[PDB]
Amino acid sequence: IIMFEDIFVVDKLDPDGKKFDKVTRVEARSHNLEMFMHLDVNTEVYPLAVGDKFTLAMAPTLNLDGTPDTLADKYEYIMHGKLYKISEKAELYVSFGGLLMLLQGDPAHISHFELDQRLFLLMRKL
Amino acid sequence: TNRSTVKISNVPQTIVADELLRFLELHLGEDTVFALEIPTTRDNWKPRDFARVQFTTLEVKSRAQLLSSQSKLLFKTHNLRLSEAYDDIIPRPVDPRKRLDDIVLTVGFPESDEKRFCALEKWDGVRCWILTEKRRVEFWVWESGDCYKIEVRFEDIIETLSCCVNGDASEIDAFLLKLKYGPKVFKRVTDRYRFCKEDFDFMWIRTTDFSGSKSIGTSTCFCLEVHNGSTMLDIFSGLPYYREDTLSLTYVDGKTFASAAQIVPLLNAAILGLEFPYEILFQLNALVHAQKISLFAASDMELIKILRGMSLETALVILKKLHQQSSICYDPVFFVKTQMASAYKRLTEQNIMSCQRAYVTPSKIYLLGPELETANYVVKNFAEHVSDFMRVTFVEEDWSKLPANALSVNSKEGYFVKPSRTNIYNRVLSILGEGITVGPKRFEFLAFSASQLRGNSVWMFASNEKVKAEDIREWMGCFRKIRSISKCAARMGQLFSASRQTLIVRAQDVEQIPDIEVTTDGADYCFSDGIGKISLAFAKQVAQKCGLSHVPSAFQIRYGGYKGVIAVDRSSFRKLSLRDSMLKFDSNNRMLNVTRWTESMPCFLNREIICLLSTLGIEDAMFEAMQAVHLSMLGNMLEDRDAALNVLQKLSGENSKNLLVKMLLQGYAPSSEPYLSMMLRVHHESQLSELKSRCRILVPKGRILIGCMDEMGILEYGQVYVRVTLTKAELKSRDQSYFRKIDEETSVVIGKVVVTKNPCLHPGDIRVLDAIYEVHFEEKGYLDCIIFPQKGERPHPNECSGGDLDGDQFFVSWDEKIIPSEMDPPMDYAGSRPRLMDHDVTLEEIHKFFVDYMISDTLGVISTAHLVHADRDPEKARSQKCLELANLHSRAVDFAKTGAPAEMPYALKPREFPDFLERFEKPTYISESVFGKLYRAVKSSLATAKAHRDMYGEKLTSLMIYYGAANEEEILTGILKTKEMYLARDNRRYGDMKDRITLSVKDLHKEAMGWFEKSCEDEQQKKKLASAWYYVTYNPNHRDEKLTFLSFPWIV
Repeated sequence: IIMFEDIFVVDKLDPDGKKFDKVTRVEARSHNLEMFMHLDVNTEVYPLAVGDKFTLAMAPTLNLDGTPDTLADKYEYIMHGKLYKISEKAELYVSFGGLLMLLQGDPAHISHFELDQRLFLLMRKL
Repeated sequence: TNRSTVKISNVPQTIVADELLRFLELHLGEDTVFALEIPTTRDNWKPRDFARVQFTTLEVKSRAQLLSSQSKLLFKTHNLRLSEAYDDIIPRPVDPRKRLDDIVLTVGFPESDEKRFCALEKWDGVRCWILTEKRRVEFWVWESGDCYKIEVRFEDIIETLSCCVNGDASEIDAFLLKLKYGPKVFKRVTDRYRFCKEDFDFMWIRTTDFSGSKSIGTSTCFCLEVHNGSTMLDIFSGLPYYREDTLSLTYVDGKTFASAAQIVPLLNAAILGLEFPYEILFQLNALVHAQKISLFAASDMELIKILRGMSLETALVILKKLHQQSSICYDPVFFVKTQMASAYKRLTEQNIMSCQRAYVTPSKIYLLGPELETANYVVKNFAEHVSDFMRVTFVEEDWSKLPANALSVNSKEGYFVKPSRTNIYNRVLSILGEGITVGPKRFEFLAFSASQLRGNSVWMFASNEKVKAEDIREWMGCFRKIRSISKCAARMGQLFSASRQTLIVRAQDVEQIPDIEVTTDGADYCFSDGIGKISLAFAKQVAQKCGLSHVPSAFQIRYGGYKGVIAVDRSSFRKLSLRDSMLKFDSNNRMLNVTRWTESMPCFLNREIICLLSTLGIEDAMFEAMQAVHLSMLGNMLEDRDAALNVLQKLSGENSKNLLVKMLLQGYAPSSEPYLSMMLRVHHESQLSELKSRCRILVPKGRILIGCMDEMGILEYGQVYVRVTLTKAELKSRDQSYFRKIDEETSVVIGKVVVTKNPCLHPGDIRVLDAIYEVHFEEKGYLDCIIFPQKGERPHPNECSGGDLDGDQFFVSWDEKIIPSEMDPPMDYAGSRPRLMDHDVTLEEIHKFFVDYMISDTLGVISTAHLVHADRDPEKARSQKCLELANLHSRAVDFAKTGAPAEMPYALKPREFPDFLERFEKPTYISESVFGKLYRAVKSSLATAKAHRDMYGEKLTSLMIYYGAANEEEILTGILKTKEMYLARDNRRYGDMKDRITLSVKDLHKEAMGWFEKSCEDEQQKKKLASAWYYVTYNPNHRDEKLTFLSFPWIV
């Protein structure tokens, strides 16, 4: 059910602020896959410091074996969005209700993603 | 970990330096921050987003880095990120032990032969900082309020010694620092975002000696009086060439040796008070300037008493032998006790003269001595004052070029910025005005040539009762007609080139042929710039005194102020003719002399040619294959004697006779004949080193020859004639489509030939010319000279970077694989407006121009910046940046003619260099251009008899130890494998030194020829004696304990 799953380590923060009361864009590089990721995360409700390691997973549906549109107990930062731009080392542009995500990796790593489809975002900081 | 300054990534814009300092001292230790600087875009009210902070101890820096890595630094909801910095805020060593405060500094020299030292001037309470990373030692001396900085590098010192001042051999209370060069001298000149913990809000500018008695300029050694230190030896052990021995010294009252004149390190003339000769005194001064004998060791009465009355030749021999001593001599008297016409002929034969060379530095002056060099025209009619001529060069302490920051540093005073002249500027002006006094002489400024202006050199002549400097100046010509400062200097210095003397022609038979001018598109295009006309009888008469068999069709000539190349013609009226646009200045003499006649050398491909030819459609495979075949034929030259002759006949000299060239065609195996095999090996090493330094492609289908014009008017715009000699490759296979075998030795070309010079930075210089063959042109008999048409829209030299017909070389090549489809218009050749004065020259503004030529001299960096920008940005030589660089290069090359600075912008600096450069200190980036591929390919490829013999060997080793040579190869071939700090940065001075040493070895060979001719005088006996010498030098058992030299019998 999970299409892409890898451990990511953050590199730097765009605002670099602890109490800016603003959405923070993070830059995390994939391990053993060499993939760069942009993601807008809320630090106040989900703290993320530099050097932390977190897993990431993407699935079309949260149900087991079908029923598109019970993985909630495993992860803690579930999101929902759609992929609108696929043109690039291919990269993906997924917006979770205005929160842009840029997953830039290799053409072979990302090949089973269609255009204008709904996908989730499973995250856990170990 | 090399430095202590840490660059903070992001800081709030509303904070001040004090708040950040308080935050750092709260999180870190108390008062652990030394300097904190926040850059500001505006003057004092707009700080930037980052800041740089300097810590006192590296442990504090490591702790701060650890805290920043864990994101434990939060100052006003901002996460501070720490990164390494490029340069320290303040050049202060991290180790507190190296910082020495309130110590005694004194200067002096090894005055006595024994363990004695003389103190000239002593300073107390000075500050000494040892910078290991910067490889320099700083001395802060406070004198009359304002402090001065004395900078001594690690290469400045040659040997470190420790001494004592209390008188106890066990204790170490002093340190000797023997200096080879002079130390740099600085001066201190006269807040919300800069803490700095101290009063470091000033700047350092280079100044002259600040001592009243000028003790620094006459002292070659420094002594540091410091207290006894248990671990001080470990700190002092870091200096290069440290001796682990204990030495004791005594103080000698040497305050009497104090000179208040500008030229400090010279001896006093009033002390002698006798009829001492000038040559011996000059030799003694040169020896004292060298690190051989100190000042007081040669200022005693006994030495001059012994040297006063003796034999002159023996005195010169012993003086030069003492100068040739490998180490420093302490007692000259003991050494000199234990040791015990032709100028005119040399000038007439090969123009051999002994010229004195002087080096003026901001600290002192160095006299090199009577070095042999090629003679110029000015000494031909003034050969009696051979010692009055002295070459003066203004260099730095390291004998390098003076930087732009050392002269006229900029400062913002008022609304606009105005440069401020430093003390070195005034020192140079005073030296040029008052002059240099050496013994019973005073040298005056005569003139400077075009080459000397680019090398910071100038001629000086000592005024005499017979002829003075003004007499020579007015004898050369009347320069009051020129109202331009640069033009007058150029015309006064143009008559100093090396030339061969010929017959004298009066001013009765000269023509005034009118010239041709065309004005199209509102632009003045003149075809005849320096062209001329010559007859056949004149060529025969001028080629007889130079030993020239074939008569060239063109040769560069200059006489009576005129300058330009002249061409032959078969319809001449009389011996000589003159045109209009050739008179530079009026002269009182019309002596004829010739510099160069013809050189049919093979063409070479420099970096700019490939850089500008890589856009028309030329691929990288062609150059790659050419480099591959070049390296293949270079590697095969060692074990194959067939390739050696073919390379020597196609690399340097189409028709050259040499001992190695003759033996290459017929010789033994490369394993045998070590004298020739090692020469081939060193030649290959020199070739590969030259290829690594710069691109030089050997192309056999092209030559380098000058061009002229004929009074025919048949050739149109785009039609020229190409004719050159036939090389080995051309003679082996003359059957070609673009090659016409007009004669056995000369072959015509009908291919597409382009014209290119050495400096080229514009894509429009490539003008494809179709060569045609005409019987009428061949009837005139033109050889070694390309023919340019008379009529056309624009002259050919104008499209070739706006040049003239002044005997300049042109690159020709009858290649067929080039791409002539793309054509680009050339750039405009219109120069800047001339500057004319309302008054005559009072000899002061010329000095101002000469000194100001060093400032804003960006001729050498424009080409490097253009190459870097072409290698970085694709589609090179197409953007406006390349056009701007070419225009700036043209304006800079016009600086020597018109007083127009280049004005190099700051934003056009490259700040990056490719791999194929010698700038190891500067950052290196991997280039992916054609030059990068070529450099990678090169990297992959690379990865009675007894007495004469003894005399010759002694002379050769004397020359080797005088010029610093350690092996026979580097002195015979003229190429030195080892370089100094100043001989590697520039190539002009190194080339001049190579020419001088080549002249010296040629003179030695001529003397050997004379000795061999006078020794025997019998033909059969001469052959027998040569065979006997070869046999003696070939037998290993005949070698003595000394180094036996095998280069003596090889004479032909």
